[PDB]
Amino acid sequence: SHSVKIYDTCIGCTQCVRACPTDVLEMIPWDGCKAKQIASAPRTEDCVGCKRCESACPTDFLSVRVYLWHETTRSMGLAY
Amino acid sequence: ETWVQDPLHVRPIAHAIWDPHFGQPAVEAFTRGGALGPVNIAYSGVYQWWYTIGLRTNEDLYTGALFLLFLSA
Amino acid sequence: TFNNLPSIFVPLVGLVFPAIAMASLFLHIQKNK
Amino acid sequence: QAALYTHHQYIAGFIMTGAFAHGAIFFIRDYNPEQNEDNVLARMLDHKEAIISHLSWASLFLGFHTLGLYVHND
Amino acid sequence: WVTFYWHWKHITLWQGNVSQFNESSTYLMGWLRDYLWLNSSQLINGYNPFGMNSLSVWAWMFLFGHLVWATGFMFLISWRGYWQELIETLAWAHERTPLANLIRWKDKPVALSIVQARLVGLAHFSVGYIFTYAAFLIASTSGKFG
Amino acid sequence: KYGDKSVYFDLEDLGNTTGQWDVYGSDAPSPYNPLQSKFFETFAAPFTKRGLLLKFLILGGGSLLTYVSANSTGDVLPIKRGPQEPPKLGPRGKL
Amino acid sequence: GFTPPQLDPNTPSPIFAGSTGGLLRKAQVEEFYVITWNSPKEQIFEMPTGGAAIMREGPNLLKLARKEQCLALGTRLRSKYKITYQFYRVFPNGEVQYLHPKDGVYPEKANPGREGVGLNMRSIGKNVSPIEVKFTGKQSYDL
Amino acid sequence: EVKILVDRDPIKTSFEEWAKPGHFSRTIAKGPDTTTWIWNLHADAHDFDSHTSDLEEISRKVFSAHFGQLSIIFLWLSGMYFHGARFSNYEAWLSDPTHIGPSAQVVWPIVGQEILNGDVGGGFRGIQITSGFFQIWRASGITSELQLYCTAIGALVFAALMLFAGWFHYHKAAPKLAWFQDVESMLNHHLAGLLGLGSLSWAGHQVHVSLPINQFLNAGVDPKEIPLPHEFILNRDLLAQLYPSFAEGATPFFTLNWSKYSEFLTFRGGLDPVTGGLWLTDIAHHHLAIAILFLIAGHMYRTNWGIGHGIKDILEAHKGPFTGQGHKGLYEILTTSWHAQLSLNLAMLGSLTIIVAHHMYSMPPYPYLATDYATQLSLFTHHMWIGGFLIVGAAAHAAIFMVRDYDPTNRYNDLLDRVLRHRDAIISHLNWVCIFLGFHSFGLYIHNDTMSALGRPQDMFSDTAIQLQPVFAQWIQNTHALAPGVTAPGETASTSLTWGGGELVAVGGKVALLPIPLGTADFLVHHIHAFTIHVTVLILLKGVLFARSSRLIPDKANLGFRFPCDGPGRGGTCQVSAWDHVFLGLFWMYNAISVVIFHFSWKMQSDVWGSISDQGVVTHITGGNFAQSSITINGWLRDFLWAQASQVIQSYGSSLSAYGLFFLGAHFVWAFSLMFLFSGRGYWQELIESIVWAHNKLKVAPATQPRALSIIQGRAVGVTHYLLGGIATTWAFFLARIIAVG
Ligand code: CLA
Ligand code: CLA
Ligand code: CLA
Ligand code: CLA
Ligand code: CLA
Ligand code: CLA
Ligand SMILES: CC1=C(/C=C/C(C)=C/C=C/C(C)=C/C=C/C=C(C)/C=C/C=C(C)/C=C/C2=C(C)CCCC2(C)C)C(C)(C)CCC1
Ligand SMILES: CC1=C(C/C=C(\C)CCC[C@H](C)CCC[C@H](C)CCCC(C)C)C(=O)c2ccccc2C1=O
Ligand code: SF4
Ligand code: SF4
Ligand code: SF4
Repeated sequence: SHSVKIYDTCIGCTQCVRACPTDVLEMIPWDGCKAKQIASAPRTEDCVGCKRCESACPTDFLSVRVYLWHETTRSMGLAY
Repeated sequence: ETWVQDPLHVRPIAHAIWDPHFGQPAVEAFTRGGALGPVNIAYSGVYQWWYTIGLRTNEDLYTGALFLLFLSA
Repeated sequence: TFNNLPSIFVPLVGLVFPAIAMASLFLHIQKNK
Repeated sequence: QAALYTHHQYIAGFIMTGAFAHGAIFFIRDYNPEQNEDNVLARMLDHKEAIISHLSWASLFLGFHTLGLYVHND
Repeated sequence: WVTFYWHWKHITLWQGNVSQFNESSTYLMGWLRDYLWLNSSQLINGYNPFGMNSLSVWAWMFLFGHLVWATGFMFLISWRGYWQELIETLAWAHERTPLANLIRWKDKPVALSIVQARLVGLAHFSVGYIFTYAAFLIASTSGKFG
Repeated sequence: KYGDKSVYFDLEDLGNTTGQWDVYGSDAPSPYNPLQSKFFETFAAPFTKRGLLLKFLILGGGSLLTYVSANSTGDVLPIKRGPQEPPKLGPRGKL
Repeated sequence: GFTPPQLDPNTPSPIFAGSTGGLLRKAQVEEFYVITWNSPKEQIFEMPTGGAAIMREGPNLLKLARKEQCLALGTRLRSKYKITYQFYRVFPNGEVQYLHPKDGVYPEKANPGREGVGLNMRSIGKNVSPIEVKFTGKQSYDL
Repeated sequence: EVKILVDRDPIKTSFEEWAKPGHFSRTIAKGPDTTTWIWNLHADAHDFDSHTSDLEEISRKVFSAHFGQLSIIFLWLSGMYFHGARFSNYEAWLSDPTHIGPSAQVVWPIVGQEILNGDVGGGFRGIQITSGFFQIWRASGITSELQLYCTAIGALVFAALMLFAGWFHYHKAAPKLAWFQDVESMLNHHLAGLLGLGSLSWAGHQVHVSLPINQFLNAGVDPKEIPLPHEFILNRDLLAQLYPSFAEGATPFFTLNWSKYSEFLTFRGGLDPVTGGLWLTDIAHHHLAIAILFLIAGHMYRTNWGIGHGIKDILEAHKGPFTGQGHKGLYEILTTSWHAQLSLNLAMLGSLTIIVAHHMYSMPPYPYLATDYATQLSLFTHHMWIGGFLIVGAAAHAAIFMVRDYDPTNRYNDLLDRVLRHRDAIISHLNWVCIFLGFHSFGLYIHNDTMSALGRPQDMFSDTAIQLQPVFAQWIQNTHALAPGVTAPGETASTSLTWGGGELVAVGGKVALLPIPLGTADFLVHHIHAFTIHVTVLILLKGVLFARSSRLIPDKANLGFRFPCDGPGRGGTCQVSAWDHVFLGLFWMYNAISVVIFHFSWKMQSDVWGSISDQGVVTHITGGNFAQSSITINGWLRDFLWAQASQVIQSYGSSLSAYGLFFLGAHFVWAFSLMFLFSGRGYWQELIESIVWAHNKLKVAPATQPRALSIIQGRAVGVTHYLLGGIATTWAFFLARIIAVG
């Protein structure tokens, strides 16, 4: 559904995923920062698009980035 | 054809109206321009512009409409 | 008959052409291949 | 004579809004900044803040003053 | 503004009293009184409790345009979330209402997307703007023809 | 098991879990008389092909609508009665 | 191949007098996201479907409506009650997909054993304009 | 049990915190990195539940804030009584109140605004007020301007006293939480001690001061000739000359021989036909009975002694069969939360304001109120608006309870849980009945409009075409007109004359509330009112119930009560917050109360108000055009809006010219509000950043970074400008319309 992307400006503060209410994100090891971790987005099918991840990305503009795309029943957040 | 003769004192007519919800007061009020039925007054000026470019009969407008139908096809 | 043609075409158009159109378009919406 | 004027002016306003909207759609979809680098179009996007600020000035000036005058007369 | 200016200047010229515009157009209550309130006299009386006239259609269109111009404020002021929750309640009720549980939608109902509902509000808003002013202009210039 | 003490996730019986229940769908047999049922069956089997039913419905309804509106006189709808009144001369002569 | 799924058994559910925010027909034709947790005591918690429920001492089980419901519940559990939780996805065919840690560890601790996807090795301004990917399925951000 | 638990010198009186703005909050007490900070300084100013976590400091803050509000109201009443004393024609209005316009405000001649000082009457140039203070003062037996100045000075004194009281009860000796939580004593005192003794003391004024003075004022006596009020207290012969029952004193009272008190404590219901207001003789007996009732009602709750109902023991006693534990827990969620109490008191106070509006036109309690059509209209409209606003705030504060103070773990309730568990059923049936009412109340107007436009007036829903008569309201009307008799003897007449069997109270040339006939138009508009109320309750109740969780957002409480959204996901989730629900309910309250006051103005001007000549032929202000034109929307546009807005727009160069000015201005402010409700923050932030480039180009970059308004702030600005503009439009329109034709 939605296309979440994490760019290489991430500092690995784990706010993107601790804010994400649908388990879309997960921190993985990395070698590009002092924290040695970066966020990944495997479960984009569970992405609703609420952008709580990028409302918590403390960078110049953003490192995590949500692109609104094909909306399915779970990205639209329907219990019916 | 009536507008061509006395244009200053004959009202244009866009098209007739067949609205079956109408009451008889509304059938009586919308009868303008010397028509035997309800009508709508052409506030589009097509009468003036057709009369200024020739087109002084209903048959002229019929030929024009048929030719424009041919052009649409 | 020319005075009777609106009485045939207006009920035809403004009721049947919605029937035909909205029905066929609802079927085109609710379709699967 | 009133219906035609009103018609064509609302049509012109819509057509103008659409002209600008399609220019925006161009600047997003079809504008290649590398193929027109530093050209009239690229030098245009540079001082977008200047354009926006001076149009803001003109509208702000006009609205302030002319509303003030209409209100003074009211 | 353009067409109000046009219609008032011209209806005053045609009526003969250019002084009406030249004195009343310089203060907005002239436009609200001497243009909108005055030229809407023969329109809103298109259908009174005692009879109607040819301007009944223009009064009905006037009010129709007022109606959609107000309905656009719904899609503009109200945004998506109140309606999604309302539709969730509605879907619960339809799926737990007997003799309508037999009927189940094929497209899962949702409130209108934000950009969509914006567009819809503007469509109603502009349709009402246009139909209202068309009714008013046509009826005022046709109720008298100067 | 769905009937255990506060267990509602019988993974085998997913119907009881998800709520798939005919809440009032009685499986009781036909309470109608057999003869009138056969009568209605034989007299409504023409309306068994939904496509033919739809074509018949649309075409016959449009035909009946055109027939009613064309054969009806002005006594049942004033729009066909016509003006039956002289036309008023509009403002400024007629213009 | 280091953390196996848990395959939730027929555990008891919380004590709850029933609400209207529960499982609609989405569960009857699509997934419905069971959650499982393990309580130290019989305490009371807010349900994500509205209303108050009484969790049971020991393992519990709740089939609420969707992923965000169980994850909001589990976050409230882990923060307010300090309790391990894990939730699933139960398609109507019968399969039970394990989803919340997918590694035995919550998705904040960068624990190795997870492959990075949705990962553009560039700053966010260095994406190409749409004209460079016009008439192509890749929109702007998949190169 | 109950006590005076109160701690001394908790907070220091110092300007040190005045100098540091935003001290109350943590994020605000560090500096304005942005401009939004200042909007957050005012937004959170009185959000004491967010400043602290303990209820003691919050209770002290709101207690002293109530003292500040009472200081403000005492200062406001000081202003009103003073302006009546010095800048008014009240001393002249008593002579000829049916023809002199009550005025209490004069403007300063500077810029031509001295036209506002008009010919109100009484040899006085001012503004025709529509507050009804003059009517009160005639009901209070003032008969002077000295008494008004003394009242203003005493009110200023009480304002300073309340200011000192707030300072004392926050900074010097602030009560702790055990004092506020003793709601038993609070109710025992506010019932018996505020409302009981207050009504008793007003009954004393009504018996000793208002009644004897109005017995002369109504009997053609000039105010200069009337004896002063204290002369009735000092000399009982003058008081007894009109009410001889005072010669016996309290011996009729204490011996229970009250039958010899009916000269001044009456039950002759109806309006005094000499002035149009209710009998003050009945109002004295009223406030007396209310004193007895509230005095026996304020000895209901146990405070310290073995007697009295513990409110816990009342609530826990009520436990429904399938309603669960019932009302257990409510004493702990009402006494440990100010927002719940605020919501309850707001809802009831607002509906009470509306009931005040409704009972103040149909039973005019003050002399020369019903004939001051401006005062009557303005008071009804005012109190209706206040009631709608208070109800909408009750919704907001119920939501704030549900987000913040609601705790099913500690402060549990059963009934609230049961309401949350079938909230979808509540909102579904409300969302249905709103649509049903919308259709069968407004689509009826549309049907009438179309049938009248198609030339089919025999097909409308009118009093002539299709009968939709209020049979139930007509039955209540006819049985309240024939109520004096078997059901309510000893009343001598109906309790009101707004019923068909009543009569006309001719006061001067005016009519003053003859019966109100209920027809199909009243049916239609009353169902429109039910419709608008039901939609407002839909929006507001939905916000309250789904304040915490929905199928869309199950963690909405963690996002807060006052938040814009949770992103464009889920198709968009704007305005899921209860704040946004009440922001919409504000608009719907506006539509509701606007059509309500339109119904009032038109039904009154057409079927009630007017002028009755000495021959008896009453001619109404419009001419009875309500039941025929209020069946279609074009009548409201033509005969109400277009026609009755011929005195606000034609009032240019008149004394009523500020009304047309604010007509256009409130129009403007409403439309200006549409810039906020329709737009979004992102456009304005981008524009602000462009003009900030224009500023940084000139070394005029402000450090308080210019930020566009927050989303919720844009919505707040939109709804407040929208309401202010629509409401001031209506205020100007009503006041000019009703002062001009009067
Ligand atoms: C209940 C209210 C009502 C209704 C239903 C109608 C119905 C009608 N009136 Mg109206 N009328 C009314 C009240 C009403 N009137 C009132 C109160 C007055 C004032 C007295 C009038 C005055 C009036 C006049 C003066 C005229 C009519 C006319 C008509 C007819 C139009 C013909 C048609 O089929 O349109 C078809 C519909 C349209 C053209 C609407 C176009 C816009 C649509 C919504 C968008 C379509 C979407 C998409 C592109 C297409 C997809 C398919 C779609 C079917 C879904 C129709 C029978 C006309 C007539 O008789 O000519 C035949 C005419 O001239 N009426
Ligand atoms: C009556 C309604 C109204 C008014 C007054 C405005 C006013 C404005 N809009 Mg528009 N707008 C409106 C409706 C309105 N809008 C609607 C309905 C929409 C659709 C969403 C928009 C969409 C919109 C956009 C998208 C843009 C504007 C812009 C502007 C600004 C243009 C500059 C200008 O002329 O300002 C001159 C100033 C005024 C007109 C303000 C009048 C008020 C007076 C001068 C203030 C002083 C009075 C008093 C002393 C203050 C104290 C009051 C009280 C606290 C005591 C201006 C603030 C543009 C902008 O910002 O350009 C700079 C812009 O980009 N608006
Ligand atoms: C005049 C003497 C005085 C002084 C120096 C202080 C000093 C203090 N008070 Mg105290 N207080 C006083 C009188 C005083 N108070 C009175 C008379 C009351 C009763 C209302 C209170 C009630 C009170 C409470 C309840 C609280 C304080 C608090 C405070 C502290 C912070 C106040 C602050 O920065 O906001 C300064 C605010 C202002 C200067 C303006 C406030 C608004 C005033 C009261 C009324 C406005 C009327 C105005 C006409 C209405 C607007 C309409 C207008 C548009 C026409 C500070 C130690 C706070 C504290 O210590 O908590 C940490 C706190 O919570 N005070
Ligand atoms: C924005 C707030 C506001 C404002 C500005 C006004 C302004 C006005 N009101 Mg309104 N009013 C309001 C809110 C407001 N009211 C609310 C919320 C209520 C509901 C209690 C009322 C009830 C009310 C009544 C009943 C009357 C007014 C009157 C008046 C006018 C004279 C003012 C006055 O004090 O006379 C002196 C005040 C009185 C004579 C009122 C008597 C006291 C009332 C009946 C009860 C006592 C209050 C009680 C202790 C607290 C509530 C208890 C709780 C159980 C509900 C003036 C137009 C009076 C009027 O229009 O006179 C022409 C009038 O008769 N108002
Ligand atoms: C008994 C009455 C009462 C009380 C005690 C409160 C108290 C409170 N309310 Mg509630 N409220 C009330 C009535 C009341 N309100 C009513 C009647 C409404 C309906 C609109 C609301 C709607 C409401 C909402 C929707 C919210 C609150 C909030 C709050 C809290 C903080 C408000 C704040 O800091 O703003 C301090 C004061 C201001 C910011 C000034 C407001 C400016 C107004 C709108 C000015 C314009 C009005 C004016 C009359 C017009 C003249 C214009 C002129 C100046 C030019 C506070 C606990 C908020 C809260 O709890 O947040 C968590 C919140 O979100 N209230
Ligand atoms: C005039 C403008 C207008 C209209 C018509 C509506 C209409 C409605 N609003 Mg909206 N709303 C508006 C302005 C308007 N709103 C604005 C400006 C706001 C800003 C705050 C809102 C905010 C708002 C909220 C927040 C809520 C509503 C709700 C409602 C519904 C209640 C009435 C209903 O369904 O009964 C029936 C419908 C009507 C009365 C509308 C008029 C329709 C007429 C009678 C008949 C229509 C013709 C008929 C179907 C033939 C079709 C012909 C075919 C050719 C199409 C309805 C959808 C509530 C809701 O959805 O729950 C009920 C709700 O919660 N509205
Ligand atoms: C005086 C005169 C003259 C002259 C004149 C002139 C010279 C004029 C000019 C004018 C002008 C000068 C005008 C203009 C106009 C313009 C416009 C109208 C514009 C528009 C724009 C747009 C719409 C845009 C779009 C876009 C964008 C947005 C971007 C991208 C690109 C594009 C372009 C697409 C003469 C002698 C001849 C004659 C007489 C008169
Ligand atoms: C206009 C607008 C804005 C921008 C509004 C701005 C920020 C208000 C303009 C600035 C105010 C007037 C402060 C400037 C006055 C200061 C007190 C400085 C004083 C300077 C002199 C006047 C003394 C939004 O942020 C917005 C957000 C969401 C939905 C709609 C809208 C919206 O319609
Ligand atoms: S919030 Fe942004 S910076 Fe922080 S861990 Fe997530 S992607 Fe990295
Ligand atoms: S948009 Fe929402 S669901 Fe998607 S990754 Fe961001 S926080 Fe998670
Ligand atoms: S449009 Fe505004 S309110 Fe709606 S989701 Fe986007 S940011 Fe939130």
